Amino acid sequence: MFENEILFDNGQHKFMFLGWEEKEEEIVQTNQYLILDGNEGILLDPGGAHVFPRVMSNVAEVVDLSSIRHIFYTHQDPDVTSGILLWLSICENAKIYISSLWVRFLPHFGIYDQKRIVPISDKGTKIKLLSGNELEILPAHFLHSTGNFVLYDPVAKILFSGDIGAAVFEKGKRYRYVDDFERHLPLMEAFHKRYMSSNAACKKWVDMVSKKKIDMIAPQHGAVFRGESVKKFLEWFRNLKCGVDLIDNLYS
Amino acid sequence: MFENEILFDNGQHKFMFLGWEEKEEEIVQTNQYLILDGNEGILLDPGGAHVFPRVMSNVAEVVDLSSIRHIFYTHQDPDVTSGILLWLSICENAKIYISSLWVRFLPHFGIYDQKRIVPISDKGTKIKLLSGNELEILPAHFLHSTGNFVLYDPVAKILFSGDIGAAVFEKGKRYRYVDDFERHLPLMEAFHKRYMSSNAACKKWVDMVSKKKIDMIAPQHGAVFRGESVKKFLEWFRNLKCGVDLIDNLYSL
Ligand SMILES: [Zn+2]
Ligand SMILES: [Zn+2]
Ligand SMILES: [Zn+2]
Ligand SMILES: [Zn+2]
Repeated sequence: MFENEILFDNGQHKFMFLGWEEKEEEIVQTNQYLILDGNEGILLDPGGAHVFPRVMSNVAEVVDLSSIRHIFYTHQDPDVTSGILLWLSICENAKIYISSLWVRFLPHFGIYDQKRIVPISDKGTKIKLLSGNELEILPAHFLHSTGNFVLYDPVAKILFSGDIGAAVFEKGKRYRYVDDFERHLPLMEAFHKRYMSSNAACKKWVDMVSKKKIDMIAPQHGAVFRGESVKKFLEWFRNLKCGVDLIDNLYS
Repeated sequence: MFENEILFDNGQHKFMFLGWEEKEEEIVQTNQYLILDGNEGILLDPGGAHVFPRVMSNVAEVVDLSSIRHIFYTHQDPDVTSGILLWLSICENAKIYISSLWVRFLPHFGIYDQKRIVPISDKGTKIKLLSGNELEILPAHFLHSTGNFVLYDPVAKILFSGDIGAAVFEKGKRYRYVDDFERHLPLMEAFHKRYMSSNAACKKWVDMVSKKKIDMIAPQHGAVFRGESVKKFLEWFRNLKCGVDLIDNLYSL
């Protein structure tokens, strides 16, 4: 498997889980997403330079690249942003949304028209689509990056969670969707305990995002949460001891 | 005139503050450092792709590029790592040291020989140099990056502090050294309160590095701390409320 897959479709609006490399390579596994709304496209963490040819081809078989009007970057990491020059070049109509904390860091990649970058203030923002639909950019700071956002699609009822919900797959055992949360949890525990900053940051985020109607959680790594695994993930994450909570394993 | 400057020199060992661009651009300002020990060089956060030509020429005017044996990356951010492919190609004998948290993230920049990367475990490590001198890689996690290190040079008594100690200069008002700490603090406060993760991490880090003899703190952004400003910085940082301490101000009520 691992072709482009449709997470949500109501005719006017689609949320797509883009395809994967067919064979495991020596690189951290990543997920990219495409939202289509009328005639305009939105890319979610379309990713690094090395995967760019593959992701670009996944996108191009679904939509003309000139119809990508918005590109959302959750944070600054290489698995998210390092293809930025390539995306700016091939998607001539795309605006890029990233935390204000990182807008002056992206020019380190190379030269581009910096007016195509929209800073996101800490408390979040909304992307206004031409059809009148909206995408909500919600704060998710320190999970893990100090400047970090998630994106909630209120039409699809899908939360794109970035690094939150990541899973590290066992060799040869990748899978796209979470059914049994308890058998999935072993793939998530180490990543979250080490990368996420503290229970205070996790609890704050869960309290905020739980106000939304979330049918699926789509992370930037690992497998997409469906069904009851959504609420079970939010419950587990809210109580997680992580990061500086466990500081005695990180210092001295 | 922001040319290469020597922070420490004892003949056998030098610690250099590489030069700056003459014209300011719309980009976060960065510092690069070069350690020379005998005939081998160590680069500290040599930086992104856009600044690579300038940093490379600053290094090449001081030492052979084939003498760079070690390149240290404090963390993953683009102002630190996005020149990795260029540095790997022009410093053919260099190994790259970075947190194990990022070792599998770096291949997203592009293809390179992954045997050239040395993972740094969370507790840190030492670079053993051919002379018998050492450089100490010390943990600095969550200040700001979750996988983040500083480097202490016990010969020079210089702490390369990464993003810790960063200052955001007012445009056209760059300067290389901290004289008056209380007059430098306005350039540092916003960055530290927002990017650094919590006082718990800051206090742990200050307690740890304060056991070392630190004459100068050299940050990856801003100005180098000398004299009493080093001590004032450490005490200020140890008590700083930052990051998730202020998380209720980063979310709407
Ligand atoms: Zn990340
Ligand atoms: Zn990621
Ligand atoms: Zn940084
Ligand atoms: Zn930096």
